[PDB]
Amino acid sequence: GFLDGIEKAQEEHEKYHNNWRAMAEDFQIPQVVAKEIVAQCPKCQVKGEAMHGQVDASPKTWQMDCTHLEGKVIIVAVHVASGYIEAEVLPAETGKETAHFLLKLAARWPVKHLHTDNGDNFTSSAVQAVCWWAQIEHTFSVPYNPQSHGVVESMNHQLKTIITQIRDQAEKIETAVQMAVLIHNFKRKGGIGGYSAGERIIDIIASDLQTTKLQNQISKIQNFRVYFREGRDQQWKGPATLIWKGEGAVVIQDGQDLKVVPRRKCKIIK
Amino acid sequence: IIASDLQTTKLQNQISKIQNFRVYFREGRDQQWKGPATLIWKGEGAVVIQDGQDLKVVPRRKCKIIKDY
Amino acid sequence: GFLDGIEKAQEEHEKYHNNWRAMAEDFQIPQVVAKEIVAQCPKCQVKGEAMHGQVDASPKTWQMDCTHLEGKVIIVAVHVASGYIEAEVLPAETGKETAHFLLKLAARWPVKHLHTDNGDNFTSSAVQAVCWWAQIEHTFSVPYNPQSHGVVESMNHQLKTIITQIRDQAEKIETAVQMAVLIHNFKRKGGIGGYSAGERIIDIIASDLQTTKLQNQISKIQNFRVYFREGRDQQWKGPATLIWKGEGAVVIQDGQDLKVVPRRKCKIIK
Amino acid sequence: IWKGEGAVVIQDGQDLKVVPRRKCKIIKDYG
Amino acid sequence: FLDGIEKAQEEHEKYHNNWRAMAEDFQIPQVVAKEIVAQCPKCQSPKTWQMDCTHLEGKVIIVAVHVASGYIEAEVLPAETGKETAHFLLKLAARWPVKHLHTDNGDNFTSSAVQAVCWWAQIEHTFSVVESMNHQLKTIITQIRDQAEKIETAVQMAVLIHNFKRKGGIGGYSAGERIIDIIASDLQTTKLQNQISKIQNFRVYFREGRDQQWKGPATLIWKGEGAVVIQDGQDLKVVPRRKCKIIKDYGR
Amino acid sequence: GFLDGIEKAQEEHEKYHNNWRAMAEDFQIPQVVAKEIVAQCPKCQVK
DNA sequence: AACTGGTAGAGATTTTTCTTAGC
DNA sequence: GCTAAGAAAAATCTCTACCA
DNA sequence: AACTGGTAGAGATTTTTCTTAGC
DNA sequence: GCTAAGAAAAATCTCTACCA
Ligand SMILES: O=C(NCc1c(F)cc(F)cc1F)c1cn2c(c(O)c1=O)C(=O)N1[C@H]3CC[C@H](C3)O[C@@H]1C2
Ligand SMILES: O=C(NCc1c(F)cc(F)cc1F)c1cn2c(c(O)c1=O)C(=O)N1[C@H]3CC[C@H](C3)O[C@@H]1C2
Ligand SMILES: [Cl-]
Ligand SMILES: [Cl-]
Ligand SMILES: [Mg+2]
Ligand SMILES: [Mg+2]
Ligand SMILES: [Mg+2]
Ligand SMILES: [Mg+2]
Ligand SMILES: [Zn+2]
Ligand SMILES: [Zn+2]
Ligand SMILES: [Zn+2]
Ligand SMILES: [Zn+2]
Repeated sequence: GFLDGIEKAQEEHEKYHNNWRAMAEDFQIPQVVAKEIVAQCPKCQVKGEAMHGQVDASPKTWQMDCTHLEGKVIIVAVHVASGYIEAEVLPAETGKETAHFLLKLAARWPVKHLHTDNGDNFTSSAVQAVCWWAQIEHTFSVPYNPQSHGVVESMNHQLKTIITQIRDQAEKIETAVQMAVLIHNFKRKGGIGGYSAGERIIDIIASDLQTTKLQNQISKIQNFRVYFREGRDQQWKGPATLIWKGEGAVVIQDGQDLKVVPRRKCKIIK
Repeated sequence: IIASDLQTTKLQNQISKIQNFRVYFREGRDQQWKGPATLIWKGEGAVVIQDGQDLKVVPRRKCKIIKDY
Repeated sequence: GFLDGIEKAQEEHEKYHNNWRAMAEDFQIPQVVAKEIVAQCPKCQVKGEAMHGQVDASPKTWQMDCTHLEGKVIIVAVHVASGYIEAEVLPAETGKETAHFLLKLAARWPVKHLHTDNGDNFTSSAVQAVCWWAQIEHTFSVPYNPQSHGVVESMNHQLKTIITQIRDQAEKIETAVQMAVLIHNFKRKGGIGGYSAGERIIDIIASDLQTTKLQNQISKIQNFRVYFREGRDQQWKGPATLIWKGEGAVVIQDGQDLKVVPRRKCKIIK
Repeated sequence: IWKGEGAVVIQDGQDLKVVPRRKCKIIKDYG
Repeated sequence: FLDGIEKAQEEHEKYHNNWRAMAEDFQIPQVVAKEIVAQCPKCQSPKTWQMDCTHLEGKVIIVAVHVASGYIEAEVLPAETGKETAHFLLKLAARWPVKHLHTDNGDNFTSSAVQAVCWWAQIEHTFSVVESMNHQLKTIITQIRDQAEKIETAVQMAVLIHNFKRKGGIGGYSAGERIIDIIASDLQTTKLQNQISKIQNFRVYFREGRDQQWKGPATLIWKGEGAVVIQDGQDLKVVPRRKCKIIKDYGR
Repeated sequence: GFLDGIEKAQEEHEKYHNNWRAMAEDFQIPQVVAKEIVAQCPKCQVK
């Protein structure tokens, strides 16, 4: 048998910390036992699970960060769904200047969600009062994880490369910062629609407003309710709103949730 | 009387085998690996763990979740 | 036409530094002209070509580097084709101790090619005299490019993880270094043949010697020369040595070069 | 098939090909 | 196939050949030839090292020698305590597979530090070749002494000349080629033994020609693509695969 | 882990001589080790 | 004119092996 | 006795951090 | 119990467009 | 007049460094 091999393998891992293939080959135990012996050791288990996530890309989400260049402090804000950049040079990295930059940005463009890191200027009472008055949801990243806001750190890189390209056409650094913002927003194309960033933010916000008005006018004159049968149990749920009846399935709304149900499990009543 | 205890032990066995997981995470400025903690919520990208009566949010790229057989 | 658009596009790139899609869309020139306008600018051209190379993996090649741990200086050497590790703790990072480590290594295992970085201990007259006496070819990497010796830096990582696993079983750091070398060489399996590193270096060197002796005995009694026709011009080359005649092609040796020629372009003479 | 000084001839899936010496590993592979 | 097995058994009954030669001659697989050797009543170390210390020019030289090949590893010690001997033994066991250590009844070899190292690395220590190796190393050291400044350089240069530059023995091999061939042959033996045990955990019910009934449980030796070799009644025989049933066996 | 389950199932089969599906469901060990426990007993047989 | 990224582990997906019920 | 469904155990494939 | 990597450019490979010779 | 070979120009796909 191999039960004595299981005991000798546990003593061997306690001294030498083998991996599972070494024990499964030298003691001739099955591989599930060797994997369990390794999985019950706390001196091992030093490795993550090797995947990446995906940030939020809603049409009113902004991300914000600070960078340094030639002894100055730049503050960068990016519109995530389009790539649109605003930037400024601060005299100090306090919370007063960050609150004023956020107030001017919220006065110019519609902001509803803001994502930042845990720096001392972004976790401040002045930024808290500005977000309260202008009705913004402020969310913070997991600490010491800059991948949670990857768009604004990538735009830090793009801004610094443009600034080194056009540095000899200006005298100060604030002039070169604003020239780099103009070159990024309007003079570089390529991406989703072949647009620049200014054309893309115009298209995204205009499309948002147009599609809300269109489907308000559609949904205010609707009828033809649908009773449908779904779930693990074959029950029947009540009044659902038919949205679009298609070649193969229908789309219903139930309790402010969108669902796609085929034609065999639904009945339409006028 | 006995049959009710059979049903209670079966239901408690399924409840205990649903969500008994351990988590080894990596956190802080100097990112070291720390001891076992209890999994609470698992979304795509990050997890919420309870360690020493403290709730922490760790990404799924910096933690290992060990199940049971 | 678009020739005036070409002139306006050159002035526009001189001021703003557009990419090629912006100029090709705003001035309606073909894309080859816009790519040429960007390619003649020296303020641009800041990007590599996005590939990787492949290091040498001959059966007698070694790579060497130094690392630091708890205020000490470790020196690591790796056999590249198998993954076999030797390591030591040096009292100083000079050239005398590096020459003595290389002399002991060359006395134990056959070394013919050594690859290092450009540190001050590896570019030294003592290491030069040891490589001269023991007949080793010493090659150095491109400066500030650690990817040229990736095997020894990866083994620096593996050694430090094992040392933190077994640190509480020893008192000093030299003891823990030698215990980590034993655990890496003999207690971890998985890889090319399911081997450990010690089994793999034994298999590689034994296979090298066996295959030289076998093909010496084969080639000392050979005959059946082959005249073949190849090249852009249909000429005929002289005496070539037939090695293996196969179903579809033959393998010949010409001027100590191996070639594979099909049957239609070769004639065998006994 | 044949091991040279700078090249190695192998048969791979009924295809004879020539690889450089620094891109090969020759094992007997007990297993 | 079966003709090869019959000729292999008759030739082993005459001359008692080894299994590598029988497999290469009679063109049978290695597990069958190893079973033919293992069934014979008359037919039933690569990891042993020796250590010693010596003196030269007021220094202490410690020498370890692989016995079956004559392979030398040497060093210069600053003292003769048990901690330095334990460090030399730990470095040696970390570089080569050491299973059995043979020494004499010195003080530094009979120590708690050496005992702790042998406990951790699982070596069998035995107290009682190295005299001949000390004499040979001292002759090479005196032969090349004018090329080195210190004694440590001359010691390691003599170890290199002993291991790779001197040829002798039967075929004219050095000590490094001999130690590599010995350890590689032992590795081939252990891998084949793992395959043999994993195959021999099965069982075979076979049906002979001109019958409908299954015979007794014969042990499977080799399971090919079209044929099956079994051991039954102290006899090795080849059955086609369409008259066989292989089932798992639990007879521990 | 199920290693304490392996030890407890060995004590339980030494008393009552269980089968392998019973031990694999009661002690939550994999089926191969439960079949090996039944195989090593000289009085029982896996079936 | 002759230089160069790699190693090992965590999960996910595909494949092979083993027991048992049905005809 | 033969065949197929089901599940367990093993093998392969893609992706990540760290190495001054 | 409600969190998360991304951006843009350098080459390689596949596809579409345009001129011209042959039947 | 119709059709196909050949080459130029455009479109798509995979892979890399840097962002405290
Ligand atoms: O950055 C280092 N490693 C990290 C790393 C890697 F390993 C592999 C990668 F693909 C990428 C990486 F980022 C690293 C740096 N240096 C040296 C190293 O050996 C070394 O590994 C070294 O010895 N010198 C000497 C020679 C001149 C002076 C002293 O500076 C250099 C600095
Ligand atoms: O390492 C940084 N970037 C590089 C990088 C990246 F951008 C994206 C990646 F996927 C990987 C990367 F390696 C980086 C570090 N820190 C901050 C940054 O904003 C920042 O970008 C920051 O603000 N703080 C404050 C909050 C607490 C204190 C001050 O330390 C942190 C340090
Ligand atoms: Cl942070
Ligand atoms: Cl360097
Ligand atoms: Mg920041
Ligand atoms: Mg940042
Ligand atoms: Mg270095
Ligand atoms: Mg290095
Ligand atoms: Zn462990
Ligand atoms: Zn330019
Ligand atoms: Zn015999
Ligand atoms: Zn029993």
